[PDB]
Amino acid sequence: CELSEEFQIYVDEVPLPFPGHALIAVATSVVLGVLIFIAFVFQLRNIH
Amino acid sequence: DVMEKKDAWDVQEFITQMYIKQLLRHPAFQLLLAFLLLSNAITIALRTNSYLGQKHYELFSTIDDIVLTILICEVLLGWLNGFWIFWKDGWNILNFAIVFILFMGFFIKQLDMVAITYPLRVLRLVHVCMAVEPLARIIKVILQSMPDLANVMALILFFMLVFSVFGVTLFGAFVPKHFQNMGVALYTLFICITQDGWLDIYTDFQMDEREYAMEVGGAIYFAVFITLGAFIGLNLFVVVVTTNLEQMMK
Amino acid sequence: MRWRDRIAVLCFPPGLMLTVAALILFFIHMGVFASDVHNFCVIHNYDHMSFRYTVVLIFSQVISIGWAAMGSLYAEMTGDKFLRCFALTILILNGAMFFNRLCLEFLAINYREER
Amino acid sequence: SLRILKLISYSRGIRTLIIAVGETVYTVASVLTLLFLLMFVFAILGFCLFGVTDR
Amino acid sequence: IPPEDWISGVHKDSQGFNMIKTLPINYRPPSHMGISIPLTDNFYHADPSKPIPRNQFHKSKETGKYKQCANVTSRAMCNCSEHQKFSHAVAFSDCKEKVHRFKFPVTQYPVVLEIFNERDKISAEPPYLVTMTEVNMRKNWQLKHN
Ligand SMILES: CC(C)CCC[C@@H](C)[C@H]1CC[C@H]2[C@@H]3CC=C4C[C@@H](O)CC[C@]4(C)[C@H]3CC[C@]12C
Ligand SMILES: *[C@@H]1O[C@H](CO)[C@@H](O)[C@H](O)[C@H]1NC(C)=O
Ligand SMILES: *[C@@H]1O[C@H](CO)[C@@H](O)[C@H](O)[C@H]1NC(C)=O
Ligand SMILES: *[C@@H]1O[C@H](CO)[C@@H](O)[C@H](O)[C@H]1NC(C)=O
Repeated sequence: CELSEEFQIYVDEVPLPFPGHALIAVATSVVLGVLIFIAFVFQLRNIH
Repeated sequence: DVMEKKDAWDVQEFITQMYIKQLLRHPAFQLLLAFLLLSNAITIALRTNSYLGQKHYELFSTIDDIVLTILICEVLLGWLNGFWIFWKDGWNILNFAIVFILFMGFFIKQLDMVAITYPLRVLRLVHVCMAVEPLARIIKVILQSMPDLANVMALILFFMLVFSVFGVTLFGAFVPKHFQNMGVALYTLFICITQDGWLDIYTDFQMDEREYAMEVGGAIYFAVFITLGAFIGLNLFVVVVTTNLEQMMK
Repeated sequence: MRWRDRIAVLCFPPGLMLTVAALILFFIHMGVFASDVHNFCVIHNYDHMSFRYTVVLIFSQVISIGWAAMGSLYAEMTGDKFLRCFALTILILNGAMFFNRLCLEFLAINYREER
Repeated sequence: SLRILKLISYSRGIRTLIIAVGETVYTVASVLTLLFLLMFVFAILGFCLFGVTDR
Repeated sequence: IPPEDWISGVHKDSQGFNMIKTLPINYRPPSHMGISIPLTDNFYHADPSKPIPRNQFHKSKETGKYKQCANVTSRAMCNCSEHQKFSHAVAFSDCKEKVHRFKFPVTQYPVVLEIFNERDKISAEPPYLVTMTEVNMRKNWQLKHN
């Protein structure tokens, strides 16, 4: 006779797939970039 | 001189002057980078503990991405001034290698594990901290002293080989498992050169013929050799240190 | 000079062209954003939505942002307000479109694949 | 023992020796920081080499 | 997990983690093309009286077969029993509500099998080779064995 069994497993709290990590990294990178560049433009324009 | 109207290359040199004015002379940007690196160092010290990492693993991944992207942004900004000068530098090669290994292990699958991710981060911690002045002189003179350390190390190893021939004549298959295997024998001799706790070895070859045997001879030869070599090595170390440090004092 | 000849050859005047490249990057990225929104809303054809090219067009996004910035900086010294307004408007629209696509991709996260 | 340290706070000759050796505080602090960094490096290396495997 | 907290469904493992979860109404397991689109045609907590969740897109709506909780009106109309409240098998899943829970990376989950032999209970033997299947067409699991 066929001895078989079945069971169920629920898992949760996936931290993040790949695009979430990619998005937060590039978002912080470009935020730093635009902040430094706004400072650059402000200084170089106010010298003139 | 008077410079009635600037040209294209004066404009380019001026632009590079503002580019090196920030993030290379401003203490604020370097202070922020050091603050971020000390924060991720604190999170590194918060590891070796899963009870903390269960609510922190996602945040650890995010701050890993943040420090990696600011590192590669710094490397790209350094490459902006020119690839030749960044390639031809004494120390920027190390930061480039660090970020290259870290990014290669990050984006592409790798067997690098924490044993690569964390030591590379603390190497970057060191490379940031030496730029702030009051340890730069000591690290500079350490790297100035090491080429003079090299000859002392080479002479010590050569002398230890030419005395390890005399060693291995009375070694192997008798008082074994530390005098055998000809490289484990060499490293046990090195252990005794470091001169701590060889009384286990002293009891190892003890009771050869319970009064003198070779229990006298091999022990006294190896002991006088050990004490002479240990004194010579420790001296040569401290004297090379002070010799290369006098170069600092000039 | 002979803009004529400027546009003549060998290469071209300063920057400029490098600024108008961000414009055509904005054109193509706006088209891709429109296709993404159109496929998300009505037709529901996730088979051919841009789930597949994910990081490479984000890298295109970021190099376009840096390019528009560098063009603005390299074109500001002409002393004329119109060029500065041109470059700053392009920078603002590129930044807005980047943030919009970042929000869109962060929203549609349960639809690509799972790790 | 802190009170004994306050006892030894006298003896101006010890004060002159302290003055002569007190400019090395920055140097010993720098070497202590170097020791701490190297200790941290090999701490994480040793944990990842022998503590992570848990055998 | 004790049966009284199986009925209650609010158990905690002394650390802040819910050890039991009641599944959403008209739930289907995710598919490969996305975790918000069902293509598995097997219904858990099947109830026809309520509208269908997570069921945009054509192939999602072209699947899902109500086996036990059929066109008899709803979950209280589609009567089940206790043996359908503990059967971890398929085709009894229309009245499956409460399942277990786990952290995200499970590690070394013990799949231990025992056999009754009319006198005692023994373990599965090396002559008794075993095959694995997932009945919802998923591909992000693996087994360690020697
Ligand atoms: C190479 C530089 C200039 C960046 C330009 C990127 C271009 C070449 C990329 C980015 C957006 C891309 C398109 C995005 C969406 C679609 C529809 C999809 O169902 C198949 C791929 C397809 C048809 C892509 C083809 C290539 C494409 C147009
Ligand atoms: C109602 O349920 C019966 C039971 O199987 C089924 O045969 C029949 O087709 C169903 N009718 C409709 C309209 O769904
Ligand atoms: C129990 O369910 C069966 C079909 O699932 C149905 O035929 C029967 O009438 C139900 N009994 C009651 C009391 O509802
Ligand atoms: C499976 O897990 C058990 C319990 O930890 C362990 O003893 C056994 O070695 C594991 N087997 C394999 C193949 O990993």
